[PDB]
Amino acid sequence: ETTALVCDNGSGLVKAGFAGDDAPRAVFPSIVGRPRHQGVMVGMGQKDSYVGDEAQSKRGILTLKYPIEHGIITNWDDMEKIWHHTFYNELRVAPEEHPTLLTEAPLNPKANREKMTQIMFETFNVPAMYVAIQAVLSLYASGRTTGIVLDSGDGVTHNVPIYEGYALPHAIMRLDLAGRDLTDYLMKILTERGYSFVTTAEREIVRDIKEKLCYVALDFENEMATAASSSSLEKSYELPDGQVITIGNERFRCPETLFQPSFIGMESAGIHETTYNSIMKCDIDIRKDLYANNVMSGGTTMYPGIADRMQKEITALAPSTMKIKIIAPPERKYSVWIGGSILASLSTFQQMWITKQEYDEAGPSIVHRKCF
Amino acid sequence: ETTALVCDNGSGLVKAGFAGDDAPRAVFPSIVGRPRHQGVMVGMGQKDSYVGDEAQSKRGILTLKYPIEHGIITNWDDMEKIWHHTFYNELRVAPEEHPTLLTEAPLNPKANREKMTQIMFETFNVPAMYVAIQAVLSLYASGRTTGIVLDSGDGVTHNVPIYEGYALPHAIMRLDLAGRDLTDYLMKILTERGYSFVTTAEREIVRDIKEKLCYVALDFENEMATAASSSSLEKSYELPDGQVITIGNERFRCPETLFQPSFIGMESAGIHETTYNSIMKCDIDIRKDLYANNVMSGGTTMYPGIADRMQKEITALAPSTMKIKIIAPPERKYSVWIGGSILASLSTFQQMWITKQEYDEAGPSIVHRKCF
Amino acid sequence: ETTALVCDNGSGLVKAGFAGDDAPRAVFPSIVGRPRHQGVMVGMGQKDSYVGDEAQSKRGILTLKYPIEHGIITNWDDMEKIWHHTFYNELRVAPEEHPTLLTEAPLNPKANREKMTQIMFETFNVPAMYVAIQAVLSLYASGRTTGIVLDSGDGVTHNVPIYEGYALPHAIMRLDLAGRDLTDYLMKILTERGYSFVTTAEREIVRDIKEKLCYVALDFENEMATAASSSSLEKSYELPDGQVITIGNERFRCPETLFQPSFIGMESAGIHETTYNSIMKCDIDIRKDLYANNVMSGGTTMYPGIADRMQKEITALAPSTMKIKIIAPPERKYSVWIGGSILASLSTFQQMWITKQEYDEAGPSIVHRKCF
Amino acid sequence: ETTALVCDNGSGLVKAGFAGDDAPRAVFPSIVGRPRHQGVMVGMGQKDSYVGDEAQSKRGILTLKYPIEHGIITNWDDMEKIWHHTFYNELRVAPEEHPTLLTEAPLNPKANREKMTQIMFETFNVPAMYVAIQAVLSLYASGRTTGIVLDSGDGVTHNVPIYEGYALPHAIMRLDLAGRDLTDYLMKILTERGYSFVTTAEREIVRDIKEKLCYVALDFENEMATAASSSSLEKSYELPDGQVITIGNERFRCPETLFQPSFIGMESAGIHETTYNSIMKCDIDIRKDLYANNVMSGGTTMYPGIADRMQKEITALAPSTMKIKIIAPPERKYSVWIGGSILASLSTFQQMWITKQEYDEAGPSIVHRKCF
Ligand SMILES: Nc1ncnc2c1ncn2[C@@H]1O[C@H](COP(=O)(O)OP(=O)(O)O)[C@@H](O)[C@H]1O
Ligand SMILES: Nc1ncnc2c1ncn2[C@@H]1O[C@H](COP(=O)(O)OP(=O)(O)O)[C@@H](O)[C@H]1O
Ligand SMILES: Nc1ncnc2c1ncn2[C@@H]1O[C@H](COP(=O)(O)OP(=O)(O)O)[C@@H](O)[C@H]1O
Ligand SMILES: Nc1ncnc2c1ncn2[C@@H]1O[C@H](COP(=O)(O)OP(=O)(O)O)[C@@H](O)[C@H]1O
Ligand SMILES: [Mg+2]
Ligand SMILES: [Mg+2]
Ligand SMILES: [Mg+2]
Ligand SMILES: [Mg+2]
Repeated sequence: ETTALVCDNGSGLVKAGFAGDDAPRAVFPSIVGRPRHQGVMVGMGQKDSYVGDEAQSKRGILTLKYPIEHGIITNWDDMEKIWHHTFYNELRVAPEEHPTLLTEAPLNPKANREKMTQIMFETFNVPAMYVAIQAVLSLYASGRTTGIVLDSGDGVTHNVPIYEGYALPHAIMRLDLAGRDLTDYLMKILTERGYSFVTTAEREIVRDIKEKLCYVALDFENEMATAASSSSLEKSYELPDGQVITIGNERFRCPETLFQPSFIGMESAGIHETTYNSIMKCDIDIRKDLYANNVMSGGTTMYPGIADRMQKEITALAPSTMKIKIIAPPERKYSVWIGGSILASLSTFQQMWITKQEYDEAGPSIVHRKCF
Repeated sequence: ETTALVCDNGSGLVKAGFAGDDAPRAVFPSIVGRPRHQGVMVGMGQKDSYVGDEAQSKRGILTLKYPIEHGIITNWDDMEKIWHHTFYNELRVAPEEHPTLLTEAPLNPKANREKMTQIMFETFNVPAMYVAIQAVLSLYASGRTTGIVLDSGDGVTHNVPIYEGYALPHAIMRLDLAGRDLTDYLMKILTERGYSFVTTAEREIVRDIKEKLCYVALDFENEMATAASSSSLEKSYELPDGQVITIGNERFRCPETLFQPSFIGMESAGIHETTYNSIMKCDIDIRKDLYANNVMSGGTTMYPGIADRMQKEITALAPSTMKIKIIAPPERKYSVWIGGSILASLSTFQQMWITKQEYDEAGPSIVHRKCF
Repeated sequence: ETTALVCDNGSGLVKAGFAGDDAPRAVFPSIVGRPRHQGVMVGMGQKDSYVGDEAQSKRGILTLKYPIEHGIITNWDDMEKIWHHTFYNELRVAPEEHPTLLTEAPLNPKANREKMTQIMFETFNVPAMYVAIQAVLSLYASGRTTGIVLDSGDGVTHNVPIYEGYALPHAIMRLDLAGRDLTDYLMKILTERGYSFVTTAEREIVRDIKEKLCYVALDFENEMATAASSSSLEKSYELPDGQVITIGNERFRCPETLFQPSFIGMESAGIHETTYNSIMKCDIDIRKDLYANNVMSGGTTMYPGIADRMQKEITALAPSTMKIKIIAPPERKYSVWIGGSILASLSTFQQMWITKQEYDEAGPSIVHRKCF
Repeated sequence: ETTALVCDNGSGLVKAGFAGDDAPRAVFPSIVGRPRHQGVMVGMGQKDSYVGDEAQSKRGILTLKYPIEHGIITNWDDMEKIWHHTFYNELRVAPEEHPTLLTEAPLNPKANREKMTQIMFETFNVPAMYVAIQAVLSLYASGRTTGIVLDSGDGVTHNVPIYEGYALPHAIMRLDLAGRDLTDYLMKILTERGYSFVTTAEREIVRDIKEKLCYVALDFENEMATAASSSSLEKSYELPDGQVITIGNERFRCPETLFQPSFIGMESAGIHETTYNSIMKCDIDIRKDLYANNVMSGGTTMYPGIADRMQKEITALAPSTMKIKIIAPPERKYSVWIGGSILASLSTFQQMWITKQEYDEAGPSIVHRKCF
């Protein structure tokens, strides 16, 4: 035992690797697919369930299901499939010899992390393991100790403020609007063009349309009006069956749901008011260094022109005398894993594991103690 | 028991052999002939009914009847004659010792296959037997597991799409236009030349004219116009009684019924639109590998220039960005039997038989379970 | 030009008249007779060939030949004689001034109608002409637009179904059994009584025996058994030379060939199964109004008791829930000409002619276009 | 101008009448039929296309096509024929003098309603017109202001929840399974009995079989097992040509597609889970009054025993502490038109029209404003 696995199971995409590297060696969608047709050939009981990209490669004949929804593991039997796939089929590593570092979102149910720990100890028998917080690990990546991290992933969007080492948990804001809810809204606003995507396979096509043609408009009604002369903004996409679709003002209406959650019928505030309300709940003296450090993480923060709209629209809320600075690293998509590969290689951390025997005498509630 | 019989009873031509060989050892027309004149000699009660080629050799004095029409066995007493002829007079094999593999078309009546099984168990007492699907066995021949098989035989034309082992039965398209309906249309369009074929014996002469002089025009009205200078296209045929007939633009009008079913007063679509409508009913992601694998089977797919017209006329329907590939093996006429000789020699299949005793306790509905 | 000639050249009897009248003014047998003995008087080169009733009046010294057989003109030089006789010697009309309306049977050779048109334009130089279909004109007579017409003439028997104006050409059934084949069978079954008719002159005597003493038995074996007490059914006929013949059960065996074509060694179905198979080839919704309209035409449908046997024996085939109605007009013998005298006097038809000049620039294939 | 036309063009059946009455004075199938045979009579260019019941009366010779599919008008030239037929040939009304009230399904393409408005103003020049939502008008009929309307018609099935006047558009669920897809599945499961319906005319026969012999089984496998003793459940139907067919367990397998969309190879949920998922997407406090008001509309909700299965199978999903009440009015088949005849006679609505001049200065996008 000299190296430690770092496994970030996001709600839509698993990223696993070794502690020490600057990039995960395994990045694959956290999907489990079951065949839904007959299978007339002789490969009948052959691969009764697929995981990873075989779930995505053969997705034309499968029902795809995500075991994680809103950062909460809803299907515990598929999560074991995905973990078994990561350890054995993707990293090619015996879990017996390496401590593992998992991550999860704040304000999750207590039973989620407990069952995580129980599975990791009593099924993979890892020597040690540690469950970190996804918004703390995004500061380890940026080499900071101060900032308010807005981590918008695939299931959950959370703002976490952190002063010089100290987190203020009474100002952590969680919101259940993320990338999957934008995929769902794009699937719905595309019907008014005539395109109908219903299957779970075509959901993965709309996700790819979104990751390629969607951007965040710096001003919404202004772009909505310049979309009336609907040729300077329409992009065309090529479906897998050769058909081409022409998406116009849906390119910025889909990510506007981040700033107008009323589009999908949610009574909440945008990610710009949730991050402002989180700074205004912190102490009056740290309030100035949180404006100057707005670290963004997760894939849903990779829309072209999201850091400019955040910077423009928080400045409209904050007092006009000090500066707002949105720090968007170019690799923020993996910014949670990088931090995990950092925290796990620090010598000062080598004593903050949870050892198998320590888990024995203390029970599955031992994981709740670890700095909460 | 070490070898298994493979008996493909098409609607117009029986092909039987042993599982393991690469060609059937028995290929004969599935006809039953009854004498229709007096018989003044002493061979009066001698061979009151003929089957096979004696039905075809002595066809000048017989009424010929096909027991199968449109893949449906309409005369159950003649089918037993044909089976008894295949087992005893053609393969020279006691059915008691060999399991048999029959085939039938999709979307047939349920009673057809049930009565098949009942006859094969309670009259020939085969040890085991299995009823496969004719469009799945055409992929076993081509060594594929993906493709849309267009199997045009003598009574039925069906498109069946099959992704990587899995069939999509909601897109199977059956059409009751096949080789016999083209023989009938050629018998009718030949009257405008003056030639009148009416008897069931002369039907078998028009079938031979069709199998020798008929082709599929790559463009219909273009060839129909180049047939006005009616000497560069007219072929002559020699009847059995020495007379010669001169067939001209009937050489491509007869197989055009496959692409224009309105010629025989049918409100349907050609085999090019039925195969396109079958791919467009499949899932959007498998839709690309079905264009690149259009396996053709059956004798009615042996007209010179049918794979080029299919490839040319599906490309006019599919999106212009990906390739259409019609895979026409040179022995596709037996492509359903070869597959049966393959599936029956696989060890993984040796447990998918239906044993006589298994048929006893379960009843004749046991055959409907077998992967449907 | 104000009136149009209507010339129906049947295969055995020409009926010509003027469009507008309700009966043809010229009805004569379509026979050409050549003298076959020496002619010792001085009228040597006097009338080297006879046509019409002089062919029939002087038939004791002539070889009689029909130029039309099975609705197909086999002797093109005698058909010109018959047409020249109709126009000049029977109607007494210059063809130059009147358009003509010819008729022919369905499913005839294409060259027949083309040569008809060529002769009528380049020999008689009619201004206009039109070639209609004999089974459509039988509905114009009955004032109907729906029904299945069974037109049994002297050479051909065809069933043609016609819904509300629209013909279904894929269900037209032609059969080459007609009145001449019944004359031939009566000539043969009369030998077992001892009477031998061989000459073409005595063929015209057997035809007259048939038209007077023959009927259709409502039940065949029943009448065949009541013919054993062979006095309640035997009728006597007086030959031209004063001899009397006694015909018994040949009175209903000759017309039974219409319902049992196996009598003359034909492998076909009766006129009752050919008309039932023609309705069952039509669409399922028009199938009900074709049972209720079975219009009969032609002379061969004038046997006493043929409409009752048709009505009785189709009812045995059709489902027992709806009614069969055989509509036998009392003048059906001319029912094809009446229709022609109707269609030719309709103003909506005056533009559907084929004008001499229109035939010039289009060629003899112009006549194939006319609603086929 | 004192009365207003109410024209509900469903995807399979047009219902038009006057605002104020309690029933439409015009109910006819929205079909356009083109003759597909020759037409040998003189009524050649006579009624080159039929609409309404002449499309259905003469359907034995026509190709029938629905201009609307899944609530989307696909053939804009036939929809004008159907509208011209409704106004002039069915209501006998000059459109110039009456405002009209059209309806359409939710989540349709934007261009559909725009082209509707454009045709109604620039072709029929109605003074005013209004396009309502089909699920709101079903509450006007029931005299309610609260409920979740499940409107299953011929092309589309939509759940729309409506609290006390306010609709929640983020929970509207549309599904493209409706009566036509059940007709298509019945056409397919009838082949295993031997009955083959292919034409568009026989599609209208299978629709009539479905509307008369089909019911919804309260428990599926239980009825499927009691269908093994297949005489206590088999009903016989009489085809138009007198033949009788015996339909057994297809009587409840066809409407089971509403609750098991996997039968036709759709990856969706039944109408019982789509209506439960729509209530669970609404706010937690209105959730109780939506269970107690499940208003059903459309013809596809007229199967015997559908309101009991819905009530039984939602109760299995909802919490067991409160009551589920399916409100199925006895005239729900017209429940969308009645509402239109109500909303159009309300004085508070007389100012919510779209006047011709108001459409002039605002363009065809004026219709999108009207409460969306
Ligand atoms: N380039 C991109 N532009 C917009 N959205 C993206 C992009 N890449 C990924 N996404 C969205 O981000 C999600 C993945 O983000 P990630 O942070 O990996 O989620 P998780 O934290 O659950 O692993 C995907 O669901 C996708 O919809
Ligand atoms: N060389 C050929 N060209 C065109 N048609 C052919 C040819 N050979 C056979 N056929 C047609 O194909 C039919 C036989 O096809 P096959 O696939 O053997 O039918 P089945 O599946 O019923 O056995 C015959 O009816 C014949 O009309
Ligand atoms: N009264 C009758 N009874 C039976 N057969 C008749 C009668 N009159 C004529 N025929 C037969 O019908 C034939 C004439 O029918 P017709 O319809 O005039 O023929 P075509 O259509 O060729 O003119 C004759 O050959 C004759 O044998
Ligand atoms: N009594 C019935 N039982 C079952 N289905 C019916 C019945 N009546 C009509 N239908 C089905 O409902 C459809 C008509 O429903 P309707 O609500 O009028 O459709 P639309 O909204 O398109 O007008 C028809 O296609 C028919 O298949
Ligand atoms: Mg994450
Ligand atoms: Mg075959
Ligand atoms: Mg005639
Ligand atoms: Mg409706």
